[PDB]
Amino acid sequence: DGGFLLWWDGLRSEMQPIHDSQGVFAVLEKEVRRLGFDYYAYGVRHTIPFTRPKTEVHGTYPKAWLERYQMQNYGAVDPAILNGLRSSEMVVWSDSLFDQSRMLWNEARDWGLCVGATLPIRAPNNLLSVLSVARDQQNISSFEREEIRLRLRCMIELLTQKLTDLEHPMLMSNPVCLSHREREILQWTADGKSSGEIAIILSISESTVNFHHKNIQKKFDAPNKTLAAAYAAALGLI
Amino acid sequence: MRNDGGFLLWWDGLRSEMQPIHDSQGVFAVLEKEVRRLGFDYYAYGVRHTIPFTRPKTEVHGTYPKAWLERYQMQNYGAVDPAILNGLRSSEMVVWSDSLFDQSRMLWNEARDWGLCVGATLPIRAPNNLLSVLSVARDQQNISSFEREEIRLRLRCMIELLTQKLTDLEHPMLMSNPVCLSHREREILQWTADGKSSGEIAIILSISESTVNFHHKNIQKKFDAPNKTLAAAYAAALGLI
Amino acid sequence: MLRLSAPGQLDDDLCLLGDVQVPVFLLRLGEASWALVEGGISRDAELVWADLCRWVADPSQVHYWLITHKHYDHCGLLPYLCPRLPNVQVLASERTCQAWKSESAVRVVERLNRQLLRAEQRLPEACAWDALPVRAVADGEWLELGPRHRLQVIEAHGHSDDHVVFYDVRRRRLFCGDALGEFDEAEGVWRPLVFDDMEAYLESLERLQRLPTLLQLIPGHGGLLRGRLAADGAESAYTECLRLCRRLLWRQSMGESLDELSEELHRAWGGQSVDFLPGELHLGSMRRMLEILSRQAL
Amino acid sequence: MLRLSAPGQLDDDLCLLGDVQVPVFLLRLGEASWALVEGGISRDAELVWADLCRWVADPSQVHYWLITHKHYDHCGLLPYLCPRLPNVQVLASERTCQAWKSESAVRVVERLNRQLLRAEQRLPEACAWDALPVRAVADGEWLELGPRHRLQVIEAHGHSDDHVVFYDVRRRRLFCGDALGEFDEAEGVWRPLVFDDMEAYLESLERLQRLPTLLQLIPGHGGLLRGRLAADGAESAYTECLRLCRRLLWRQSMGESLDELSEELHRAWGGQSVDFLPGELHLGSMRRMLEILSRQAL
Ligand SMILES: O=C(CCCOc1cccc(Br)c1)N[C@H]1CCSC1=O
Ligand SMILES: O=C(CCCOc1cccc(Br)c1)N[C@H]1CCSC1=O
Repeated sequence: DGGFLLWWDGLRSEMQPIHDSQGVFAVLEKEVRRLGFDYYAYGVRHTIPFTRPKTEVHGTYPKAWLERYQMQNYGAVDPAILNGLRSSEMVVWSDSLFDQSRMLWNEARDWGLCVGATLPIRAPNNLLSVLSVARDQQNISSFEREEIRLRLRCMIELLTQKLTDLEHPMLMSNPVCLSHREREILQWTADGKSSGEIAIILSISESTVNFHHKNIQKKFDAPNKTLAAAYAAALGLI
Repeated sequence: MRNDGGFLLWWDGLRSEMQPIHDSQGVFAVLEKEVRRLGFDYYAYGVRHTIPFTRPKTEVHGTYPKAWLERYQMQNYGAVDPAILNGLRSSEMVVWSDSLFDQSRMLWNEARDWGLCVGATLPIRAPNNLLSVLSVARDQQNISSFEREEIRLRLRCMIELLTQKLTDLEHPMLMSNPVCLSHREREILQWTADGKSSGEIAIILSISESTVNFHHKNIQKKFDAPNKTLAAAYAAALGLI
Repeated sequence: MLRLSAPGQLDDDLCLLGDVQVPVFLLRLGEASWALVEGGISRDAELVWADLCRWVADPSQVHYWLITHKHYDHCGLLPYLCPRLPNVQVLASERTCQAWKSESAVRVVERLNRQLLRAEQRLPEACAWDALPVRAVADGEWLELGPRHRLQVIEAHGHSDDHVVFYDVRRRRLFCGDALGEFDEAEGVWRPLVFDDMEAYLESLERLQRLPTLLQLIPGHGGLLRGRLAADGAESAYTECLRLCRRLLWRQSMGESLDELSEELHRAWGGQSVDFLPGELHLGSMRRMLEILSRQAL
Repeated sequence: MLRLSAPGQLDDDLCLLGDVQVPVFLLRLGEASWALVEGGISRDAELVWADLCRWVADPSQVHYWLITHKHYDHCGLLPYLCPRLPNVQVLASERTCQAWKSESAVRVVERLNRQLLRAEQRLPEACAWDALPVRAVADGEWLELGPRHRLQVIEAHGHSDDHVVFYDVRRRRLFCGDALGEFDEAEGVWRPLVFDDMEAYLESLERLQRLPTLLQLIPGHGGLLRGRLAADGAESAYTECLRLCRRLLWRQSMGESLDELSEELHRAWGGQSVDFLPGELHLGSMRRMLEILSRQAL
């Protein structure tokens, strides 16, 4: 019937021949400006460093706003990104949403970020990603909210897949590969059994398993088993 | 914006239809009605956990033959089911074919024997890291290229709302082992998850050794742990840190 | 070609019996199970039978008859061909069968259909409408007609008080009847027909949008459709009904009489359907239509 | 009332002038300065002055002029009124100013304006087309016409590469020119106008229907539009462009050449542009439109 479905097929077929990230973000900017929004951003929240989870982001906002993030790092306290952790629902911005951290919202509204929304999604590799879209005027009605939801959902799905395929620095975290014995021994450590129990069930001497443990610690760059097990569980390798 | 009608108006209709429902059987009933309206006979919704790392627990509901369900409970194909495991690698809907099941053909043959020859299995990672898949299946009428993308979008919207509604209704599938951490339990377990020793944690946090070891005993007790590694692993997998 | 219009075969399992302006379709459910669809008119009985026996070994294999509508252009073929068929479950809506039981509706339908007869032919012998083998189908009922046909009844009210549409889920096909309109053979865009209500018509078209995209869309007049214009039919019908609302309200703001516009509608649109509507009663039908448009949806 | 036609005190601050079919819109924005829009055709000048002095006491106060695109039916008054208006300032897209500086696309404008002249008429003196004052205005550039008005230029292509539409936020009126289409006095629904590109045309109508619910809407032909017509005028123009696309694609499917459809559109819709466009040229214009639509629409 044309409209949405033909649009999705056309966008997919048009994004297929694009072999560069800048082309992907160019078509994204063109579509988001067709959707009525001046600014966009694609923001990936990692989950490896638990104390300081690094949030990295691309987009077309004022560059000094980006710089403001690299000084104060509002991604670690921004509620728009943090909504994706608790729920996968789209959230449209308001003064109510940012009551916990009003400094970010006030500084945003200072620089022409007064209307917008942010759709999160859990990527298949456990890395949270969000697509935000913003404009000055024309507060998002409840009528347009579902259309923006569907179109941002399609766009963020495609971008997530493509930027994973293009080996973008945002999506790709520290690459770690394990053969099946290392995955098995690390899984048995994740379902934590003592070393003697592991040796008994696997029927292998303690020296070989300790050699495997040292290999895993070196590969993850760990000082203890807990870092390796937690990082592997978070990254989904186990 | 009344130009496409179509998917937007359908999504509004299904959301309004599912909003006043307050029972899981009603949710599965409306999902069943749409999937038979879509063309496919059977469906399924399968939530794969990641808590027990050695043997991941998968819980599945739907309308398939009950003996096929009992086959799943017999020999646990959910760990071996490639259609479920594709959700880990990529978020693609994948139509079933003999190429996909090359690593595990016994499941494919036993499914094809009982009227599961055409179908699809769309995955999605739930917001608390639980994997979920919404599958549809039928006997004949192989999925043409014209129909595939509409199936992809419709199944994606339905699994999104299905997971949201079942989490709202507290189904056993989506509700993981309930662990409620305070702010300081989250902080101490996070700092443990970064491989920092107890003395170093005490030094940076400015709290005595006995208090942090008491908290370590506690967080071992709630996770039912014999080791810190299990607690940290479970916490990382569930999103608790 | 998008419009598969002429009689005979239309698909692997679907024929068109009789004239395309009042078509009578025929689903081949199985090797010995058939199903006629949409009905016809009284004059075409000896025509449609002459088609049906060509496509069927003997009439006993026909099992179902899916009627969408109450008006004479669909119910008309029932009493003249149904006795011939020894067993057919005429599936019509709950309110359809009430009309056929009613003594008022049968007289109206039979009179309106007897006007269309040519001077020569008399009609075949027929039973009363009350004695038909009817079945009631509700909103959203699942019709397991055969192994290879699963139809869903959807109450597409508004064009009439009992309208339903049968949607084949597997083949993505919709025997929509007059729920959409009279497909303009000349121009290409739809043509609204709201004869009993206007609010319900738009809601029915919203549900027809809620159906997935349609490979085929079969109206009650015009044969079959395919391609894009069969996929946005509910969008196009919603569009055209809104356009007619705009046209009527604008012309009434300009102050011309309500009947003045309806005569223009008859002049523009009745040439297509002159051969299965009387020329005079199209004017009255469009008069009642435009009165409903003036009444509702300001 | 929904289409205020005749010249007069058309709104609280706005006054139509000249012929209603191709007017120039005067805006009251100060007790010193004034402003015109939609610069019409050459022959209206002696008419427009006879109206303009009835509103403006002394035309030195007339500071600004707004122009929508380079076509003759929106810029005829420019060379014939700008020199006698000493403080005049014409606003239009960069492409529009470049078009007027170009030697080509001005002789054709002169021919099109001259074709619509009376027998004994003699147009007044005129400066060179490049000599008149112009300040190019781009997409989204906020315009400060006066303390009481703050217009917003909007890049709205599709009717031409040089097109704009001036939009006011406070009173929520809009000057479209031919961004939408020639409004229909009889039928009420818009007549689309595509002469350079559909893809820019429908994009423009998307970006114009995303605006607030417009209280007023002022095309370049046929006065002001008010109420429900102005509220969803951006929707109906998009709908009508798609409708004509459906009609053209259907006639291509049937096999009719473009000559028949362009002829049909000309004989249907020649009831307005006879005053300010020759009939022989309107056929060619509709032919170009239908060629663009056929080439671009799927
Ligand atoms: O956090 C987000 C989405 C990711 C932001 O992406 C950005 C932000 C600044 C520079 C650049 Br480049 C990208 N958004 C909104 C919340 C309130 S303010 C804002 O930017
Ligand atoms: O992928 C899935 C979804 C998980 C299992 O779904 C099922 C299977 C049986 C009963 C129920 Br209830 C759900 N099913 C497919 C894998 C190959 S065949 C089959 O049943």
